[PDB]
Amino acid sequence: AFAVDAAKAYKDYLASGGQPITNCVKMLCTHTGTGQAITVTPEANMDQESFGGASCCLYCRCHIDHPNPKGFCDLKGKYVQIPTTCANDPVGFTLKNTVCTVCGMWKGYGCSCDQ
Amino acid sequence: MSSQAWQPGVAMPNLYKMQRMLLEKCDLQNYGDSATLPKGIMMNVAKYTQLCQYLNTLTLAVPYNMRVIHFGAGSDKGVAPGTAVLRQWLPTGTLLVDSDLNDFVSDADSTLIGDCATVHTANKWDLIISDMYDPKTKNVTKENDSKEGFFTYICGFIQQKLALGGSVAIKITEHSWNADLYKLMGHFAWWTAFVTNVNASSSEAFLIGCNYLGKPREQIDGYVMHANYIFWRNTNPIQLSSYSLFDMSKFPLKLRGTAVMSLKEGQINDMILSLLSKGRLIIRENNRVVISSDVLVNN
Ligand SMILES: C[S@@+](CC[C@H](N)C(=O)[O-])C[C@H]1O[C@@H](n2cnc3c(N)ncnc32)[C@H](O)[C@@H]1O
Ligand SMILES: [Cl-]
Ligand SMILES: [Zn+2]
Ligand SMILES: [Zn+2]
Repeated sequence: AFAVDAAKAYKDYLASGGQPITNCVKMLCTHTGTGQAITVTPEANMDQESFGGASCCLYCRCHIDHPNPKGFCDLKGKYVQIPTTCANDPVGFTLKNTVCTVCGMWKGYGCSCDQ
Repeated sequence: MSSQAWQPGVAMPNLYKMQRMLLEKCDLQNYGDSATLPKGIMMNVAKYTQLCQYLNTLTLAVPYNMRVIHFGAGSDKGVAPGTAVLRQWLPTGTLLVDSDLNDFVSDADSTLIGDCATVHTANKWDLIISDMYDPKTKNVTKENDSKEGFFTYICGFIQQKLALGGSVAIKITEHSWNADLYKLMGHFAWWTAFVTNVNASSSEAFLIGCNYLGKPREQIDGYVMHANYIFWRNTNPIQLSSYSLFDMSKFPLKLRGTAVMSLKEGQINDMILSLLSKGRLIIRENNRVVISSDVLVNN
């Protein structure tokens, strides 16, 4: 019944003034991309930065199991688009936010489906 | 300032390859200087980007279901920046395997942890990238002889597991080099030593062999050729530049759809060796990609 919860631990560590996880691999790109959250190639727009997916996954970086059956990772092998305003903590951003299943944009950072 | 500052890097000119220099110490003029990177970009992301930008100018064979293996892909940060650039550069669906002595997280399709000599593959590969480097190799107090170690593995891996028509890019420095690797460059249709503009203050270069032929097209003395490389670096200061990092519109490797054929040794003829030399043919099996790492069991 016991299970380590690193997602809540990282959120509490950030709230107590902890320095965000560093060395996320930022990519060089044109910044004229679609702006979708998780893509097969860097797709950042003018308001985003593109990062290597595995370097932005809390469970990858902490060497712990992913919280789902099959242990599948959404980010490994792909590229995650992070708004430039939040590029200082890519691990925290991908943890706290969700991708829209319709358009593929970050909910609250590009998705305009319910407008 | 100079015209090559707008290029991704500088390749060793042909006239320097034809000399018979003796090995000297490498004394770079712009040594100690550093290039100004774009904000937040790691040195290894910039270095790999300029390497791939230069490989875009060559005649690389790019088949469907391409197979690429990347040695020395881990860093002291626990991540793999070079693998991330390779996966961005290579076509979608390319099978990418990377490896390193130390554990790391990467975007590769599969990762092997351990000494490269423990890595075995059943299949052949279309492209081999190596960033392997031992920092203990830089010892200016002792003579600079040809190094073994992972270079011995790389030479054997190329001759056994590189498909005909495939290419390689192997990182070397002044002290991290191997004579047989230079000699193996003569088994490709074309070869060079490429220095990234972003790391031009270092004796580092990438030995690039383009379109593997499986036979010596030219006899290269490895000891003399490394001396020729150092002589070029000693007399040709390269201005540090990150200009090429700001234009990525033409970065992705072009989908060429190079034909893959499975041929016996006797079937190779001059017409097919011509197709290999032009980057229009890959010769290897198209079976499944299977890899493994040997594990030593002890108490
Ligand atoms: C200069 S680092 C490469 C860093 C990485 N390519 C990047 O993008 O940041 C060289 C790497 O080669 C690895 N290496 C050195 N000797 C090795 C060996 N004999 N077998 C496997 N890996 C080795 C080291 O672990 C080291 O991480
Ligand atoms: Cl020679
Ligand atoms: Zn993960
Ligand atoms: Zn949406």
